[PDB]
Amino acid sequence: MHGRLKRLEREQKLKLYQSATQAVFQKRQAGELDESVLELTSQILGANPDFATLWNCRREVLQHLETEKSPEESAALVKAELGFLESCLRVNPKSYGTWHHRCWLLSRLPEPNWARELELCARFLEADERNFHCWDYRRFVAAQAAVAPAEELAFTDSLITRNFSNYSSWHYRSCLLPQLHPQPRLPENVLLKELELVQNAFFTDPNDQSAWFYHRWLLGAGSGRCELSVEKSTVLQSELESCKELQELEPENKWCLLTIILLMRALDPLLYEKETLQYFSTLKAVDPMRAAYLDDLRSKFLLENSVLKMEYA
Amino acid sequence: QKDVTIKSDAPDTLLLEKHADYIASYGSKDDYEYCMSEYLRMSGVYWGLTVMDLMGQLHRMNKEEILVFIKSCQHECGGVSASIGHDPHLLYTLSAVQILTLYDSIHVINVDKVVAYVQSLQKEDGSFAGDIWGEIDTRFSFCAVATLALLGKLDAINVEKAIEFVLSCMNFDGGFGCRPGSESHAGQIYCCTGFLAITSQLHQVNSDLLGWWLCERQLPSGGLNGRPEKLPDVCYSWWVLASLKIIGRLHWIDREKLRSFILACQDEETGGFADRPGDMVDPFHTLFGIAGLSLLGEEQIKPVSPVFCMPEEVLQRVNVQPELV
Ligand SMILES: [Ca+2]
Ligand SMILES: [Zn+2]
Repeated sequence: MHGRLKRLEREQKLKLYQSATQAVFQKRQAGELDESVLELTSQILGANPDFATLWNCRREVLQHLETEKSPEESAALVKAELGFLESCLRVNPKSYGTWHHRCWLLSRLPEPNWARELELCARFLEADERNFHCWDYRRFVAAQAAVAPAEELAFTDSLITRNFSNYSSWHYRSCLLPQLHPQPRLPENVLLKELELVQNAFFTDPNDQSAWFYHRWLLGAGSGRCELSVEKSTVLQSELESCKELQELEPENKWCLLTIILLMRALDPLLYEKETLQYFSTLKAVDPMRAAYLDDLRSKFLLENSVLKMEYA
Repeated sequence: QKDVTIKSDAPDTLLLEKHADYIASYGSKDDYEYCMSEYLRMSGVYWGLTVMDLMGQLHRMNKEEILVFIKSCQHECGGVSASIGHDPHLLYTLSAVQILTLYDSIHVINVDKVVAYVQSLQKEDGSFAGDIWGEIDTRFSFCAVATLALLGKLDAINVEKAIEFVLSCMNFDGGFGCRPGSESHAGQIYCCTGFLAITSQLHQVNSDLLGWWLCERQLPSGGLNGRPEKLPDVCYSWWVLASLKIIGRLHWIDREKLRSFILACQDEETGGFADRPGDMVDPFHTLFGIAGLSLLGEEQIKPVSPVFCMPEEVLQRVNVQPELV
């Protein structure tokens, strides 16, 4: 386990957990698939949501009761189950078992309130914008409810502007954009709008590694050089000068130095050869842990340059 | 920015004899965390045994006792559970097979049944469910092919469909998540690159892109996180390094800085490693600390396979050593 910093109540909690665990397993071997089971496991799963076998037991119980109960009784059971799940997620929102049981449950209902599930997501994501279990569940809900790529794109925009911790929202955007495109990597107009959105982010918070990672992808997602349009060429030159400005304001910022090299590659490898090499030396001094990566990147670019010069007529 | 700062009285030497003592004694002292982690016991046994073997101390654990325990954890469907009375799962099936492989005792279980179990969990899109309740995760794609590779039975699953699912999980940043659309995370990257090694598909990985993402996991403290903006954790010295090693980019990490971080995570009094300096120790982080140091070239520790997290001498014995990048 993690985040555990360096007794009597612990010994009493354990003996209760042991007795209830004891009791559930006996009841299970005996084939007693009933609400008492549900009562027993609720006491354990609350503190201990990664005890997977007890989620299976709840499922076995609910499955059995669906046969030998009325529809209204079965409906009351699923609503109780949804409340229980929500209270488990409040105490531990990062358990595989809980989120899976919620999906299992929702997938077998006929008809689930999917808009309510999307709102649950928005709440958990206000609390922790990086919780990947909750983004996965959101993608599950959006698919089941056939929510359109454009609606989800609108959700991601609010999340990126309202605050940072944006790696998961930029990741989401990278999947959504290709979809409303679609294609059988990004059309120029879409790309240009995204470059503008990402460049806002990284001049708003140059710390903010997620926008730089996304921006590197955008730089490779074009139709490339030199089919550089005059608009894209201008945009990239203007990004280059803005990164140079930011370099003055933040001379220890490694992301803007790397991005300058990348932009020069995107613009004209051979024309900017001298400046590119200068930037590698500044970068290595600023981010010495990445020296090996940076030497290997520079070697790759120098080889590409040699190939470009050998292509001369 | 989020990082630990290592204190200057942090251990700076490898305390091998203490770590063997910690593991050899573990689960002997009604202990709370023991009791409470029964749901993963089989994997816990795998962590303890593997680390003892990397340290040359395997003989100090109880072979006879463990073989009987494993045998009693195999269910009629062929899958293995974490502990007696618990439900079978691909996670614990892999751990049991890894343990039996360490002990050269594979026919302690019914291998035909393990194979049929794994086969049964593959879905139409090539993904694997963890068990009968249908949770899909690239973690389970790796457990399936790793289990089958160790048994010589990789041909039993639909390999092309399996590869296609895993490649559908590859992201804008070169990494992999749990399912298609899922954000990259070092743990998942380990599972997916491990999978692509076993199935001979490492040429489909963008090694320079992924390698960059991985080496950017290293914080000024020298420790590695599992994704951007998170705290370092000694177990990422396994997930990230093993992935880097598989894709041929292990030298992209600052090795001395990471080594100093790993050693700082040791508890010099009790032995074992914690997730970060000053936290409580556990066998999970003890294995990944020691395995991480082995990958970095530590002479007191046996060479470890980056794919199977077992001593390489074991895998050489069963002739299962995937080519890496
Ligand atoms: Ca022994
Ligand atoms: Zn950890």
